[PDB]
Amino acid sequence: GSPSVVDYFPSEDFYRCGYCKNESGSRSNGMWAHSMTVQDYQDLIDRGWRRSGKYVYKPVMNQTCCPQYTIRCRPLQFQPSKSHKKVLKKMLKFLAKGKLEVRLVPVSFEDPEFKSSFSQSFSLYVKYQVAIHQDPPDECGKTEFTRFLCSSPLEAETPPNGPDCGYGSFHQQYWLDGKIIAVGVIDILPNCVSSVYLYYDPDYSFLSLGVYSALREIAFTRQLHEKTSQLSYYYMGFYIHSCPKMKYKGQYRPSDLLCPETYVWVPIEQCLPSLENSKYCRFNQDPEAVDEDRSTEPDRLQVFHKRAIMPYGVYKKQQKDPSEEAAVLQYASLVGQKCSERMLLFRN
Amino acid sequence: GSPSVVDYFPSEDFYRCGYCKNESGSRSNGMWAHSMTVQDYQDLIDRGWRRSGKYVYKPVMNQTCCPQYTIRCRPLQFQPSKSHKKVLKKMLKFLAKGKLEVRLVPVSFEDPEFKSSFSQSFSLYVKYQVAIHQDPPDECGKTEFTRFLCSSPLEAETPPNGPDCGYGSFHQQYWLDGKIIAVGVIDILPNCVSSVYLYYDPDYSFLSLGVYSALREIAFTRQLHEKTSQLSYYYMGFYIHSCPKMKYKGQYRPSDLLCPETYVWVPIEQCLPSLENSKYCRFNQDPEAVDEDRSTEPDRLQVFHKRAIMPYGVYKKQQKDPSEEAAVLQYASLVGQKCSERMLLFRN
Ligand SMILES: [Zn+2]
Ligand SMILES: [Zn+2]
Repeated sequence: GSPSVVDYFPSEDFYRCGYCKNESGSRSNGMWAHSMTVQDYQDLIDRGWRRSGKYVYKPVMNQTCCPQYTIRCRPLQFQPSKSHKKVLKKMLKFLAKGKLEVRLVPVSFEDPEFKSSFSQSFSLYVKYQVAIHQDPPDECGKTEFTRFLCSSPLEAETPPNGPDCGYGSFHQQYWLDGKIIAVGVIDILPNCVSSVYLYYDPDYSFLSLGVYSALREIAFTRQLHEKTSQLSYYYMGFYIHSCPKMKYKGQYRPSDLLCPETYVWVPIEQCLPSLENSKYCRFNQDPEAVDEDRSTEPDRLQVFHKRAIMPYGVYKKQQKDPSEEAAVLQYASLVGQKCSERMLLFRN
Repeated sequence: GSPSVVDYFPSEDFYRCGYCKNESGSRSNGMWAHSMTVQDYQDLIDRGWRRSGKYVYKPVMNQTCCPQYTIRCRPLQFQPSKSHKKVLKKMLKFLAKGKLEVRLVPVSFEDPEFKSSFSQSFSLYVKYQVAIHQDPPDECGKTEFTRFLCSSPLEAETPPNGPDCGYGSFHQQYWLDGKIIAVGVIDILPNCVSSVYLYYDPDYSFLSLGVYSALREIAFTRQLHEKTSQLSYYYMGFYIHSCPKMKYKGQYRPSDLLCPETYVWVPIEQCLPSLENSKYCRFNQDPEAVDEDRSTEPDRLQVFHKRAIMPYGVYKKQQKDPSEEAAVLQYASLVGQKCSERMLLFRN
């Protein structure tokens, strides 16, 4: 195997929230992931981390104006609702003769398949940005698309016990008669399947492709569950109770929601009254439930310093700046004890 | 093509050099190259830049205790010295009376050839570091071999006029009876060929592969010149007159050195009786001469900010504090006006 190398950024500056529309909105603690394994990424996102390419970030739930909660669902036990069934029936009628292929494209410029459909994917992304979000065209260039949907620091390891496609980062493309109409970004992990971004052709806006893509990914995860027993979950990115655009993810039930402090999954029905009561609130059904993976031995952290893999306590003697030390300490609390000893904090 | 993206970070503290063994006379500037093209990297190295893997650094010539001047060979009119011919004849006798091959491999984990040979190359690097540089095994590892010799920020640009092997970072492996005895990390660029690093089997130090690998790289550059007229130069990294270890590169003639204050190539015959009196001097016979590629209009600097590629003028208008703008100005001056307009400063 290959170790995980990441770099931590304090990121003490506010950012404009894309949901609450505030200058001092989305606040998060960030890091620049150089190369991490899929298991490390899964363990991190189990703690609330979110991927935006090679840059990962954990939102500050205690300070963000619009708290974001990771929500997962169980494709094997999932039961579609009336709206989902109607959307599926409408799509099936549309896909009939009176046609569509789902393609998995790994995120790698060396892959000829990725380069063959790069132009179509970029055009679809531009159309989605200028139609749905109405963003200016100059803000939707090639660099914006690449740095946010094509820079995957996840190692594409393919263990024999895992799926035939393998872990890593992939794109689901919906080819309609040889033409791409919808592209979604999925991260395949041993435990779950994470979702980051999804876009589609605005012209087919009457089919509600945002729900059909989710149903297709649920079916794909359920099919993958036949091979891997540990792969029985599918993340829904983030959930905000004060944003109706993304609040429809709560309609997908049965589902589980990740607690902001205990890092455990609770039923969605139990936390919905808490979510509607206040924007941010610890669930904590019992006051004696602490995180199991919370960092308690920072010396176990592995650091790539002086061109050497050293324990945090061993390399601390060589290091001199104390403030950076604090930046490491919080980093540990944001990654857990297990990830601390498996990820290299590059400082050479 | 995709524009190069870099992130420059100024350094206000000195480092410890391996030549003068001083920790207060090795100041340098650096930038993380997330993704760069060869057309920009050749200009950068012509400006006096080198990369320690994915991190491109430029020494401060007027302040460093051990100046490092870039040296450029001329394979077009290169006449091997008597010592080099004697070494070639001696090693020919070794290979005849007691079957070396050269394999060129790109630098990327996706290549099966690179992945297959990653184990033997790692062991060879460990042996070279332990025996030659006296580096303990704690100061080496897979990450050390990866983040210093396997991190290639050069895009695989392969224009039809270029070499069939393409541009970018590459490894030349000297296979001997199926054994990896020497590896040289180099860069193939439209203007010249660089030499990132070199290591070899200590047990074969009797053959003195340090000069033979450089001779082979010169021959490879000359062979590349046959089809590519623009490619007519070859670099040997930095040349330190004080350090004997880096002095053996001066045995190759004809060759040129780069003036720190002029960025023009001047013959070594006109520079050898200059370093004997001092370590930092003007390597130009025209006092009334300045670099024609210096920073002229900083406002044309491309910045990838707020998911938008914008000129430096609007980016500066958006910002308010001018104190940190000096670092951007220093970066633009170091890379020059030509490189600034074709490079994106990732400081969003
Ligand atoms: Zn917000
Ligand atoms: Zn020095």
